[PDB]
Amino acid sequence: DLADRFAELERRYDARLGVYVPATGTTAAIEYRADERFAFCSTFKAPLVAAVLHQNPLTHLDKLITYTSDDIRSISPVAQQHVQTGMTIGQLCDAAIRYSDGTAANLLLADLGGPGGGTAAFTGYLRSLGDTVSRLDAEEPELNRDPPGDERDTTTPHAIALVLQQLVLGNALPPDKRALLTDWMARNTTGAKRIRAGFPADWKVIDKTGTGDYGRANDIAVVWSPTGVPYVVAVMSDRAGGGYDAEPREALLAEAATCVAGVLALEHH
Ligand SMILES: *C(=O)/C=C\N[C@@H](C(=O)O)[C@](C)(Cn1ccnn1)[SH](=O)=O
Repeated sequence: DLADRFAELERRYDARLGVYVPATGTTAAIEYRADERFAFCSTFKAPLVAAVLHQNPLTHLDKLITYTSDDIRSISPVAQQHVQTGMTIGQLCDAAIRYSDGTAANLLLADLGGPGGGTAAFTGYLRSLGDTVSRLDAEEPELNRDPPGDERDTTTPHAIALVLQQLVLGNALPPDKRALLTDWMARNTTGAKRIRAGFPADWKVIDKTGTGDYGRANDIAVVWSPTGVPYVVAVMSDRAGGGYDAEPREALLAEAATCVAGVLALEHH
C-alpha cells in the first residue's frame, strides 16, 4: 500500500522516485526502486569527506589549498568567497557538505586521488566499503549532467544508504573523525525542504542533498527518534519528461520523507 502511495507521488510530480530505509531491529526495510540507478549529484560529497578523513590524520584538515578563479566552473558560494586567500582541507569539507560547493568537492577529489584520478579514488573508497554498484566518473558540474539511463555518476537508494549507515552509524570512521562528518551534515543549509520537512521537529536530522539536470533532486539523511533510535533515509528523484532543464521537486522529497516518518513513528502497541 506504501508502494501505491509512492506510485501516486510519481504520477503527480511526473517523476521517478527512489526510496530506501534499511530494516532496524524493530522495523522492516522500506524499498521503492531501491536498486534502480539515480544520479548521485552532490550526495557523493558525504562519502567523499569520509574518504579524505579516513586516508589522513586530522592534522591534514589544516592544509591550505590554493586555487584560482579558473577552477570555479560550478556553483561555489564558499569557494568564491575564499578564492584569493585559499581554503584549508577542513574548510573545503565544511563547504562541500554544508553548501554543496562544487569547487570544494573538486579540490577534495584532487586531494584524494591527484589530478585526473579523483573519481577513480572516490569510487574506490566506496569499493573499500563493500559497495560494488555505485560509481563516480566526472567532476562538477558535468557529473550533474549525464542523460537518464547512463550509468555514469549513478548510485542507487539502496547502495548510498548502506554507505551512509557505515559512515554515520558504523565503524568506517573512528569517533573523532565520524563526529566531524556528522557535525557538518547536522549543520547543512541546503536541506530544510527535503527529508527535514517530512519529519517532526523532535526527530534529529543530518543530511546531504543533491540537485541536477532532468529535474534531479536527492536527499540522503540519518534521522534520530526523540529517544535516540536511528534510521537511514535515502530519497532520490528525477523528471526526464521535462528535458535537461526540467524543474526538480523538493516537495516530492518532503512528501516521501513524510510517508517514511509516518511508518517509523507510529507505534501500534
Ligand atoms: C549539488 O548537489 C549538485 C549539483 N548542483 C547543481 C545545482 O545546484 O543545481 C549545479 C552544479 C548548478 N550549476 C549550474 C552551473 N554551474 N553549477 S548543476 O545544475 O550544474
